[PDB]
Amino acid sequence: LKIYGVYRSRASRPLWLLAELDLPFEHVPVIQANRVAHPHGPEAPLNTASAAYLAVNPLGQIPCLEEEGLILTESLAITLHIARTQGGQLGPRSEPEDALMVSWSLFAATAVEPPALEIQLIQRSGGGTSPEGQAAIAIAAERLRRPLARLERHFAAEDYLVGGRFTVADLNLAETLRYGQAHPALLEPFPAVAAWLDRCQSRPAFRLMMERRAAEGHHH
Amino acid sequence: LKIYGVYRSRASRPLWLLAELDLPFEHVPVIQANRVAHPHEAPLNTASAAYLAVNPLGQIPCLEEEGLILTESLAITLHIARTQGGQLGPRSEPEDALMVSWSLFAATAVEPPALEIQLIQRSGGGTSPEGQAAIAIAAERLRRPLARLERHFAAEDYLVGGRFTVADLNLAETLRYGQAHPALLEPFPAVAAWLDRCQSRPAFRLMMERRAAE
Amino acid sequence: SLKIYGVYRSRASRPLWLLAELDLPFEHVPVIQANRVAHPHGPEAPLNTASAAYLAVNPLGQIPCLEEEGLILTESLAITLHIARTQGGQLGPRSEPEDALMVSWSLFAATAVEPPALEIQLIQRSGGGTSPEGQAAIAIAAERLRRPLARLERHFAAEDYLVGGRFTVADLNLAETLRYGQAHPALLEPFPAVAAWLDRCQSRPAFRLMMERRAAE
Amino acid sequence: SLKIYGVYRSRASRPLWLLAELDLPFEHVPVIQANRVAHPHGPEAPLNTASAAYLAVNPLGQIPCLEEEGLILTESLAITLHIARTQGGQLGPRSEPEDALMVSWSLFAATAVEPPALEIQLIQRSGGGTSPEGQAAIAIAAERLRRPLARLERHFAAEDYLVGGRFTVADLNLAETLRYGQAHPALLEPFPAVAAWLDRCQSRPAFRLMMERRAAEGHHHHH
Ligand SMILES: N[C@@H](CCC(=O)N[C@@H](CS)C(=O)NCC(=O)O)C(=O)O
Ligand SMILES: N[C@@H](CCC(=O)N[C@@H](CS)C(=O)NCC(=O)O)C(=O)O
Ligand SMILES: N[C@@H](CCC(=O)N[C@@H](CS)C(=O)NCC(=O)O)C(=O)O
Ligand SMILES: N[C@@H](CCC(=O)N[C@@H](CS)C(=O)NCC(=O)O)C(=O)O
Repeated sequence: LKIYGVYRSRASRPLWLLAELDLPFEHVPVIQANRVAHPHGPEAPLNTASAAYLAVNPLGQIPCLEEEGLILTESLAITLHIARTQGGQLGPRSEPEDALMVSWSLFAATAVEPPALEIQLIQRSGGGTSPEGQAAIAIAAERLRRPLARLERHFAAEDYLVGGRFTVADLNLAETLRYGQAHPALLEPFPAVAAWLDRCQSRPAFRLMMERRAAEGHHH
Repeated sequence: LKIYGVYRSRASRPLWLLAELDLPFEHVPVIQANRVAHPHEAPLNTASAAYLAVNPLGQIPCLEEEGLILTESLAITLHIARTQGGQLGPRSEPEDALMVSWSLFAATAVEPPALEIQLIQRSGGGTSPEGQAAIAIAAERLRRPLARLERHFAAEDYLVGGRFTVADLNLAETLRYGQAHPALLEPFPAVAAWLDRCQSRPAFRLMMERRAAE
Repeated sequence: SLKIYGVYRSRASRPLWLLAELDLPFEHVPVIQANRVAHPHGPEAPLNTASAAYLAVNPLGQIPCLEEEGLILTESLAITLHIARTQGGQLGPRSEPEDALMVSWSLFAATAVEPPALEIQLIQRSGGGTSPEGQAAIAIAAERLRRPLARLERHFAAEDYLVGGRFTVADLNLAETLRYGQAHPALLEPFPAVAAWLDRCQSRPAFRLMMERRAAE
Repeated sequence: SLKIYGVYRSRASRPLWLLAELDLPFEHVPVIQANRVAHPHGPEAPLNTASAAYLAVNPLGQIPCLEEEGLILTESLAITLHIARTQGGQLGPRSEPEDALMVSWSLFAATAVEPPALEIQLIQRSGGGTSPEGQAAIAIAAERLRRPLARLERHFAAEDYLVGGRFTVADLNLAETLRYGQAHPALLEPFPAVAAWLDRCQSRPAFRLMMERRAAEGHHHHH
């Protein structure tokens, strides 16, 4: 089992999951090409533009999973696969539970990640220091209103997405939401959602993943 | 087995699959609220309290089947294909994994740009010079994923297992959004050939005929 | 002397209307929008905004355009102001201050009114605006017009025209930019004073004459 | 007396720049955008676009606005032309034809350049390509500016200024609308003559001074 991608990327999803498990694996750090001066260079560290990596993931993105006879792209698919084959109770007990996890993951990828990622970039870019950046964050937050309200309703009676227990479905949704976490007002209207995200991030494996992510070298 | 949503929506994905499997089901034609003069009498729509009781998110499609309410068009198709799809579903966990992967790729890399092309074409200034420029830009967002598909289809006729599966169906539908753009697939003959293999299927034609009559 | 480029079914309608009001002799050179022509460069293609012969007059490739000896003037609202001011009649400014006012109202028309109104016409032009989705798109544009229209409502509740209490090129310019969204029936329902003003402008013989010729193309 | 409403950090920069060129005495009345004030109708709110007292001057609630004896004039580009014509000397029109050209160039600036350029400015202020929609919006705006810029490149291939071979309010007006998209990378790469023209207008002492004022503008509260 090999996982390609640095902690400071969507590879954080499968890395967090593996941290939840007592499973050895090979971590192949691959950096985003834009963070490397001469990515094509014969002496450049393995990155998303490296020919050697494109032979693994033709799309040139991280993360990517490679096992004996299987190459899998898409962070949320990678985690679901790992959870169902190596994750024990973090994986689905039945096909309907698996379907629910796939559904929550697609919900996370299509309804939550885009607007949340937008908030993250406005913030990191420094754009949030202008009235325009602030207005833009509010517009992105409005795109998240329906998804967040639906989640608030769900967490009114449940502590987790599926089966009354933390599963890869929570991990997957929590990671997409992490992008918009830096905006204080985002979860203010949604206490139950904030409590759930706090519940997921208080886990030892998350803290460990985040500490490893912090210790990772930065590249611009 | 109940499917909520009109043919003229993402419900077309599970509707196409149900046609492929010739499976009986109860179709509940919920329409997008923005297509109704006054959603709040009006036809059952995404803003109807009666529908929000089914899917609080207020979107179609939605599947309901003996103790299971499932949303997300691409998840519904995989679920139906795995439980009653035969060869259209996965033959192993790894195939299932690949199908889920291709679906997320379809939803995150293909659908957003493809949807933008459609939205521009149906807009007031869609056939204007600005419109044509916007579509070309939206189309550029698809170069990376399309080129990647071109490389895959250069060796295989289908996404998984060398046979048509719910994986191809899912991707094929996300791409249909930008199909109205004439030059979209000119640079990608392999993708065009694959898409034609999917849309030449009787079930696809049947779904589109039902969509036209709607 | 005066040559006006552009068909009636375009912004050339503004100077054409004014010329009808003034009854001034001029040469009307029919130039149609390229997108309305098949092979804009064919030997039998009509003179259009993409024609090399026209780009020689207006490099920007747009209509209308005014051409006098020693002056090529683009921008429909500038053309009307120039024609009216030089003719020196009551449709033009009586002083520099009235001229400034007319220029201001013209920029107001060009920036606050034309964009949203044009948007409404385009929506109607496409398959339809009558559809719930089209109506919603039109409502969005009508909302961009609320502040401008409300301000016009306040102005017309005290005056019958924009400047000097008389019909001038300023009224003509504004009326033409607002005509784009006029097809949406409800557009001026909340603004009775504006609708009354628009009626006074469109009731003029010269306006009706311009429209008749427009319908003929 | 001549009153100019609006802060430097707004389109009031247009008449303020012109006024700096002429060194003409006038009363600057600071009026800030309402979205920059917590409680625009509050007792301690600075005069703003939502203030009832300002709406009495300009019903549209926008800056800048000019007020002279018996004249209230809105629209930044009409304001500059009016000042130029009445007290600008050579910065104003020498004849009716020149005046017509200045009005025409101002309308071209307001309709062909300002909208797309502003779109670029707003997206840049918010962070740039912070989403697929943002990158696209910038690319669309840049494409909308292609014809206008190319038309300008042709004009500046033989002239150093828009009208009369000298700096006039026409240049000032167009330059301010283009300033919005100035930072976009390579926007003017294909248009060196346009770029040199903008540099020509912006290297003037009055422009630099206006920008210095714009950068330092603010209210002092003694504590
Ligand atoms: N939808 C994918 C997206 C993966 C992705 O875009 N990854 C980024 C880093 S978070 C990347 O590899 N970008 C660098 C590049 O495209 O060159 C997934 O969730 O796995
Ligand atoms: N990611 C979802 C999106 C579903 C969706 O956005 N559906 C649209 C119709 S195609 C809708 O119900 N919108 C109507 C509304 O929000 O009122 C899926 O793929 O199922
Ligand atoms: N702001 C200008 C705009 C002129 C304009 O865009 N005209 C259109 C016709 S109404 C045109 O010539 N477009 C055809 C083309 O660009 O090829 C004015 O008001 O004169
Ligand atoms: N077309 C006008 C537009 C003026 C305008 O929209 N100004 C902005 C500030 S640059 C404004 O006052 N908006 C703030 C508001 O409406 O509250 C002109 O050029 O004078």
